[PDB]
Amino acid sequence: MDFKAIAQQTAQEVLGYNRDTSGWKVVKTSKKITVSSKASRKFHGNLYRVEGIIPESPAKLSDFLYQTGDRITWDKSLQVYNMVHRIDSDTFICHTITQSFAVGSISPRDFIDLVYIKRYEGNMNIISSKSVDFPEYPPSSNYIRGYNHPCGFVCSPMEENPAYSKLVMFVQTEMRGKLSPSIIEKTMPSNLVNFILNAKDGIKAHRTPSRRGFHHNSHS
Repeated sequence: MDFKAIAQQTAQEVLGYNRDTSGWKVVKTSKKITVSSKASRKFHGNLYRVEGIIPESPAKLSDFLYQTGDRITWDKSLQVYNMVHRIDSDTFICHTITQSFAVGSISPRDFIDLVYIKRYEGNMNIISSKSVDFPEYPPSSNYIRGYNHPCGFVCSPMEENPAYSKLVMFVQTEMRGKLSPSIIEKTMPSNLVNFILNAKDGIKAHRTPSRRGFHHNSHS
């Protein structure tokens, strides 16, 4: 193992932050979501963890953000997914073109996150993700391989398990491009809620007959 080694650890590392709730500060809350800024550690900044309960089963949650089959199709900040080098059946690497731009101070990014999908028995169905510097894909200046250090995306069965699920995501992005403190204050908090919005909308895109607005071919 190799990709698994770091990711398999990174799963419980990012999840390790789901169970490490302190030393941070909510930067962004609405009425069901909670972005809390702590520390990136793998970057001279801070990490952002968003937390929202989506009234659905963690199954449909892990059904929408799964990989390349609708994730980027019905989303708002997603563009293109390319399955670069999958290590096993639960350890992938994503070439994800993202639209994570704060209106104008940011250009679209290329996310090469090595991603490990883990199901903690009725506890969490997380996809971990590490912006991994693997040779199967080099980015460009038009698309900046976003350095999303060992982050992830955990979906936790709540007390109402199939009825309500705990969507919690962490990211300690490097923003190695030309952004300023206040841009990043916009880029991370607003993107995490938006990853939950994709969840709110993608979940009902899956659940509700809201496929009448079929945006892009889900499976091409």
